Amino acid sequence: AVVKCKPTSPGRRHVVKVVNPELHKGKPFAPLLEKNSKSGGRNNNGRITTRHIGGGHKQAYRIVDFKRNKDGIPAVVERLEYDPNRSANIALVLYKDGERRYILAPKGLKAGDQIQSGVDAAIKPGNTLPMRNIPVGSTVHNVEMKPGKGGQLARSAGTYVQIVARDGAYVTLRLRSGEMRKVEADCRATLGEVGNAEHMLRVLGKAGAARWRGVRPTVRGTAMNPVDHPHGGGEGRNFGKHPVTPWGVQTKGKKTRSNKRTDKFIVRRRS
Amino acid sequence: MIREERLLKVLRAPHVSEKASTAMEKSNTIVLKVAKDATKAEIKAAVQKLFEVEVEVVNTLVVKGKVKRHGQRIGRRSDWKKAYVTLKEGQNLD
Amino acid sequence: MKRTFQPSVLKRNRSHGFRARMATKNGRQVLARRRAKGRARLTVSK
RNA sequence: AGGACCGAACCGACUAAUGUUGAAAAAUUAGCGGAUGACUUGUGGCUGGGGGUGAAAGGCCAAUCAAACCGGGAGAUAGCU
RNA sequence: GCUCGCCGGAAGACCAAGGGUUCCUGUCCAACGUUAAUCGGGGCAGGGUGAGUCGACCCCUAAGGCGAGGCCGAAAGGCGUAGUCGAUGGGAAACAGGUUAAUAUUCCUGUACUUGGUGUUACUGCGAAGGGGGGACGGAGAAGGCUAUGUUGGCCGGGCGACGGUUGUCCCGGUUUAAGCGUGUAGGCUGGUUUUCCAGGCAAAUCCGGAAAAUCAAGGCUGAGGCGUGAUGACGAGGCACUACGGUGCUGAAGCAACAAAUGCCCUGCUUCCAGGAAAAGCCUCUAAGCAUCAGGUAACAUCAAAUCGUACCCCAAACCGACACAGGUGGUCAGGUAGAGAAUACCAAGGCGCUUGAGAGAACUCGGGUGAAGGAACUAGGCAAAAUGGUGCCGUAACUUCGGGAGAAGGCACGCUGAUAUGUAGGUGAGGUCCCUCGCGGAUGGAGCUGAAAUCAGUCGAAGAUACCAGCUGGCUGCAACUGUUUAUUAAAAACACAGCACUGUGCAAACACGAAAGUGGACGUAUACGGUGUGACGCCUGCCCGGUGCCGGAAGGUUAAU
Repeated sequence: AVVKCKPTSPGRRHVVKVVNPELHKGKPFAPLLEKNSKSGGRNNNGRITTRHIGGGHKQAYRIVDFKRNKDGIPAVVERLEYDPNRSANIALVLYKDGERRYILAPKGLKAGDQIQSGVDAAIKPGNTLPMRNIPVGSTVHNVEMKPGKGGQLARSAGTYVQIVARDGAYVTLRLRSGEMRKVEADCRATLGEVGNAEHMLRVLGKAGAARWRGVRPTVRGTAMNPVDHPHGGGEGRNFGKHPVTPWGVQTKGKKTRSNKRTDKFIVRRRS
Repeated sequence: MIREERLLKVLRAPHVSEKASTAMEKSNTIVLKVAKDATKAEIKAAVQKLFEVEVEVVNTLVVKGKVKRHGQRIGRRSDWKKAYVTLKEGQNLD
Repeated sequence: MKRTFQPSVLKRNRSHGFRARMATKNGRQVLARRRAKGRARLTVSK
């Protein structure tokens, strides 16, 4: 549910919150928490390899089950939870044998629902089956790229893919980017879209909101000096050159994909 | 059991001072100068064997040497250990 | 005003100490140079 | 509830005066801005010079920065004084 | 020694960091102290740092470092697994009084507590490099119960006043007591107990997790404080005496109650929010190999052990960082009285200082201030700087607006003291006395005593009652930037940078990109509602024409074209 804050101060004047009354108002599950230390956008050499990262509220990693290998054992949803590590919310599910796990939350998932994985699971939102038994045309999420590796595609707040065709050992999926990609028919996938669809409708309102998520400010290239960026320099506002990255490669239109190993699976590029 | 010859090397000299005399006459505690690397057990054993007195407890502290000046040359005195040996009630020592 | 030298024995030893110099090749070369020169105090360590 | 209001510690330095061989190689007095936050601070660590870091001034990197400091090539070269 | 002044949320007291004998005593003034010097943080000599409980060492990990093997790299070397370090965080235990010239939670007296060995007795499934619990965690806000602490009354000891009055509703001082043990309270959390079964916790498990069934609403965990004990003790205002006038010795009364109240404690709680809030060990429990009446485990008692290093002194400074006995800089802890909303501000207590040249004189001129006739910005680049406004309650408040603001808009009234309402009110706190109870740190009634605003009426003094310090000047038009922030440490705080929002573009995961000759690492244990780059900068109305030039994207039939 989106709510618009009243303008009682600047920085709150334009805020629009996305409240979800179903989320657990407590502490997360202890046997599944683990450390997630920040990096500042710095690699093992200590150099900044990607700018505008640093600071932000401390976060702990929730071990989300992406592989989804507990086959044949039904599980009931204990509760929905907020996850700071990703845009989508997560759900704490309890399997019949007494093992609790974290899964991504689908669109229609509420407390008390029953989910199941495996080749013989029913076709309903939240169940996970290999996509050769899943009907063509259906929208699925948390889909694997190699059999048994775990979901890598369609994992954000409100994304999905459509299985548009199947030809022998491979199927063709229409990815969220508008690109058609082939993938093996033995990869698992979960039925239905993923839940927090209104996450894109929120507006942060103030600079501090972006600071809380570990996003440092972004300095425009034209505001710098010539030693710092190609765009720098000028007595006034001058930008007489074609837009390029800080390291000299063009940005406005130039393609940069150079992976010939996986070109054979891209049926048609995005639009 | 600490060796006898080691006991014979732990104790260096009696410490003579107003505070030392006050302690000796009031709290039955003698102030001895001991080796810098001596432990409380070694000091207690050495006093009990060589002086034939009953020791209650030993308290030690390390004394830092002063930085003196011989004429124009700056020098430093050696660090030494100081032990407060508390003899048992009724005991007497020279 | 806060001056450039804010002392700390822990930082001092961890930055210019004997073990810090002997950990790497270049520090040992510094030590070798100072030994050749005949320095009384080799490192910052007391 | 709030990068909300008035206002101390704390952080900063807008205006004027003094001081400019100063009490001080940038501070003092009277005012001033923030003062639950993009705040401030203690301890320890990481990023090294054509390199780092920068809410971006070519700013800062030990009173030194349009390329630090120390040693070496090195008594560089100097149609100049 | 007697007066005077200054700080008193510090200019007082205790630490960490840093310094390393600067601490205390005797002695000296050549050199150091911006002057003299008998004095000193100066010279010389002697003395002074006492720990099972404070801190370090030790057991455990974060960021990060090193890194057996290993991968990569002309060599040097880079990254990294098992490991092993690294506090600034987790882990066992001590308080009160007295004493030194200098140490004291360390010495002495009185009263405790903790962890390990051994040794006798009683009891019996013990055992991890493994599993689970716990340690274990965010920001803000609101009460309620307390305490440190303070005020007043009572009690005890002393006093009857250098000058009018002072046997009383008077004055001064004291009225203090801890750790531990027992009780488990205000209050917080959770339904307990037994039996059966199970694809989970890499194997097992009686433990954790999940299903049923039966039984009982009352069991368990956490918890400040109070009370009893510790304590017939210590301390205690003062007296009695010596003295090197420094201090030492002996004795010792009252030692209660009410009220106010923290930023400290219950509280690692409760409510609520999104930005969703370390790890591991100690500790409790479970079993696998193994150990089979052995080893081991837990309960009592006795005995032994708790080593080593630091402990003086400065620590918002004359001892640290600034070349100085330097108007500078430095983190944590304690927080008294009156007025005040207050840790602001003024004056004081405990405590500590008067800032290491003074003495005169009272010229110009310089610095920091006070006042000013008549005029009120005529000064000046500019009301720069001074001057002025300043608190609380109440009446009242415009354009414009994104309906929140503007707004404390502007402008104005009341304010001291005394009496009556009420010899102290409304409110707060709450004793005796009565009743009930599953009986205790219990509950209803009950109002003694204590504390205590605010308002109305009448009266009274001054020119002036927010009387001092403290403490918005206000309004109108307009350019720029939405705003709070950030910036040229040391001449520029702004219209510059950043910002949420908008748009374009790249990127399908062994992603683009970046640091790396490479391995790899960040991005990210993220997946197009994501991440990076570029331009623009909230919001309202919009973003129109041009692909000729230079880029970029798509196409490959033709011309031209390298190595081979």
